[PDB]
Amino acid sequence: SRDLQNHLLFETATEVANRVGGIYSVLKSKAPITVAQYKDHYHLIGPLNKATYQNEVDILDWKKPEAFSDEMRPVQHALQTMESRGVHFVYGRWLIEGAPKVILFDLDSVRGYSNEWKGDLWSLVGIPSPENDFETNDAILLGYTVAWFLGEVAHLDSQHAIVAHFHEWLAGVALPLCRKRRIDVVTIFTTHATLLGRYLCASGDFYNCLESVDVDHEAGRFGIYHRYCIERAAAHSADVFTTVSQITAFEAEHLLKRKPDGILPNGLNVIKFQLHALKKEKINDFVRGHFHGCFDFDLDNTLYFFIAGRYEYKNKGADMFIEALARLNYRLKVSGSKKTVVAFIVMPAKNNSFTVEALKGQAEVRALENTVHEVTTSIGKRIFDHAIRYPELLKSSDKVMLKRRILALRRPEGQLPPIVTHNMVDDANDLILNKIRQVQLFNSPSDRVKMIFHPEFLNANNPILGLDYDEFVRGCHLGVFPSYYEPWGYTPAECTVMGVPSITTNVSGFGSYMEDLAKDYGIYIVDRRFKAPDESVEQLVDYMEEFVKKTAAQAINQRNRTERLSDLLDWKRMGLEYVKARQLALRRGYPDQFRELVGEELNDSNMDALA
Amino acid sequence: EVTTSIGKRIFDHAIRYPGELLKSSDKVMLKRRILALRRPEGQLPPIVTHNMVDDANDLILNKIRQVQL
Amino acid sequence: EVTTSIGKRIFDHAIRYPGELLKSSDKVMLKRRILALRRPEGQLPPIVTHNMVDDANDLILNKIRQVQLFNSPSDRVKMIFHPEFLNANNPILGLDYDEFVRGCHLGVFPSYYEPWGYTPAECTVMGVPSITTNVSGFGSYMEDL
Ligand SMILES: OC[C@H]1O[C@H](O[C@H]2[C@H](O)[C@@H](O)[C@@H](O[C@H]3[C@H](O)[C@@H](O)[C@@H](O[C@H]4[C@H](O)[C@@H](O)[C@@H](O)O[C@@H]4CO)O[C@@H]3CO)O[C@@H]2CO)[C@H](O)[C@@H](O)[C@@H]1O
Ligand SMILES: OC[C@H]1O[C@H](O[C@H]2[C@H](O)[C@@H](O)[C@@H](O[C@H]3[C@H](O)[C@@H](O)[C@@H](O[C@H]4[C@H](O)[C@@H](O)[C@@H](O)O[C@@H]4CO)O[C@@H]3CO)O[C@@H]2CO)[C@H](O)[C@@H](O)[C@@H]1O
Repeated sequence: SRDLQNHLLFETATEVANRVGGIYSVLKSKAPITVAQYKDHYHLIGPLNKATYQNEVDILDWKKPEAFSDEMRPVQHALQTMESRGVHFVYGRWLIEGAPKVILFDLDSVRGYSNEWKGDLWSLVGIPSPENDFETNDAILLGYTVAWFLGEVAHLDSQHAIVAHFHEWLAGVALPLCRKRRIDVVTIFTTHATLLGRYLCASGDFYNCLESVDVDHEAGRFGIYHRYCIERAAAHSADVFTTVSQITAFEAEHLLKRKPDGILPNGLNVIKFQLHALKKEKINDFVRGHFHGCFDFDLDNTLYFFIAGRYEYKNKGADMFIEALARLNYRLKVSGSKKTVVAFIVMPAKNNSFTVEALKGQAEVRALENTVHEVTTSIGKRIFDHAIRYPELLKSSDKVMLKRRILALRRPEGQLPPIVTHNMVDDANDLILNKIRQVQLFNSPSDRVKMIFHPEFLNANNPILGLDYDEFVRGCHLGVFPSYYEPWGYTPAECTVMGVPSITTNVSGFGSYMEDLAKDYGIYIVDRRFKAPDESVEQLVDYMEEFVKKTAAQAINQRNRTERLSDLLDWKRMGLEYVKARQLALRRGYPDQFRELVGEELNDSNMDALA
Repeated sequence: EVTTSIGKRIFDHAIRYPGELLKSSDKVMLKRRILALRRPEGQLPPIVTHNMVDDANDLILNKIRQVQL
Repeated sequence: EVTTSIGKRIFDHAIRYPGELLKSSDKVMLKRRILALRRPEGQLPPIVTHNMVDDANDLILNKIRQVQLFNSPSDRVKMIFHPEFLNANNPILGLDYDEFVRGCHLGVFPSYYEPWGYTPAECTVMGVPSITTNVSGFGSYMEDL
């Protein structure tokens, strides 16, 4: 009979101290708020990565009597048992804000027990396991080791109730074992996507006919069956099953055959972020160097649109984006509009650094600034010296350098401002370039929406666009993330957090979530679940157009409105959902003792049901 | 202020490609600041910067008075 | 960041009147930034900064390979090859040529054929000690003063 009020927390994931996924970010940014609650009762467990762990972990000596409070002693004895038997790990602090404690199992040290295990898995959960699949071998090694570790703790610790949270299938194998071996931990499984989900949306339809596919057959079709099984197995053996977003919980329910008990939306460390004019000026400098020799539009009357993130052409809706811009370009010409949209695509691709062309633009426009500056301070000296001595200001010397620097801006006749800043390592086959070719946005003066593809991360130290992403983002006016497959979507959310209006969609997790909290707040939500592809694109252009019109006041209102939506996404608020999930795990594990702590039988069908 | 105004104008021109650069607005305020430097006729730049609490007796002033610098 | 945090704390204390000044928060991020500087064991600081489009054949690299100046700690002169013009706007050496030259201590221009050698000459005009030769034009010229 253990203590529910004073329990342990073990969070397991392949990403604990190695950025191999976006979960690394979730766990790292959730640390401070859970370490605040659990202090040293909380551990992250994960596979030791021998290449990186040394840069991220404050390696600790776990044997010193001091390394553990007396009550937390059981974990320490637990770990020794484990090393006795030949399992090698690293105990330490993960050097991130919050400095949570970490247990990093060495998958080589246990690789022997491999076969005994691929087998013991099949004979308690009929999960297959070919030997050519390293990720699943690694996922099985990890699974057995952690269940082991948790077994021990469950054994030696008898004061604390023990909850153990697993993220994503690669850390799922422990989950069946725990249920099978009646181990006295309460489990939770969070999936941040599904395998079928991803693989199905990797060609070019889903959200409609997803509720009618033969999962067993489709998994087979991708050579994914065993992985699929691990993912399902984990989803059913958990005491609480969850996903990051409403939309994913829909795909989960029908693809893994269990309706999630709840949603665990990803929050951020809002302080970590919290200017527009100041940063918009750096983007102005870039635009001038890029359209040098044919700068025919008013920056005071131009708007910066952007899309960013992993280069996933279809899934991130890079296609919808470019298309909609072509259609926004027509609408803008026909409407005879006075405004200009410069639209950046910041998505990294195989490249050979900056194009000689783009580098020149910036350098010549920099020499102009330099020369103008030198010339104006001269006038300064001369006007002043005149006024003080009391009783054409340009000498010819200055005229000459001025003239030279303006001549250098002239660009080859008929040559247009490039649609790309880098040397593409595949100009022929690149999905983005080809799409912007198909629609002929080539940056001619008639064209009211201009196009800039920047196939590389933004660093402030670049010759071209001297911004850090966080700087660039604030400098902009609207972020546009028309995603088709996107379980959460950090880039939209973080865009919002920095107080920049943004378009998402309702098949995005962050979209779906936002949809329950309209457009006045800086969040537009295109419908991809219900409207047809074309109606969708058109809705996008409607949103874009509407935004182009916004007057000074209409925009500066919206901006202030989104900047206040900010505090809704901090873990301080979102983290209460983890609490709902963990508690539900207790209520289901110790139904009787829970009634004693609460004062009745609260409902246990979902997390919202409880609270 | 006036010169940086000029700067903006020279740069904007240049960056756009394809004689009084001082507008009237700027000539007015220049002319005003120049006139406010005029000193009352026959007034010379003082030999001292402070109010002397004993102007007449002071050794230093009186000596430079005596040499009429 | 960490030091200005310290400043604020020392000042606030003082102004209020009437030992670890680094909180844990600040020790974590310091410790992380120090570890990210660790280099893969036995890795030495490269002799070249760029990707060579012909690494094997290059005369310069091959010569410094032949003299085995590989930047190991024992070595008392280090070797840095920068096969590109210097530009103030670079991620690596953020200097215009003229800046970089001024910041150095001694220019070395051991020319064999060189009817003038503007490079040494302009090195000297920026006030920097320099080694030329007597088969350099600028050298020869200097030798007569
Ligand atoms: O469930 C009832 C039992 O619960 C308590 O037992 C403890 C054991 O005393 C511990 O020894 C340990 O069991 C571990 C085991 O040590 C570990 O090696 C691993 O064993 C797996 C094996 O790796 C796998 O290949 C296969 O053969 O299955 C084995 C387990 O059957 O994992 C075990 C489970 O964690 O921890 C448990 C935790 O419950 C209680 O003390 C017992 O009396 C009781 O019967
Ligand atoms: O306006 C004059 C010209 O108009 C037409 O040229 C168009 C091309 O047809 C368009 O395809 C496009 O060209 C792009 C090109 O598509 C794009 O890949 C990129 O080229 C980069 C290259 O990726 C990079 O690796 C490196 O080599 O630098 C190149 C740029 O210097 O950007 C091009 C320019 O936007 O747009 C041009 C016009 O600008 C017509 O075909 C031409 O004959 C005519 O001169």
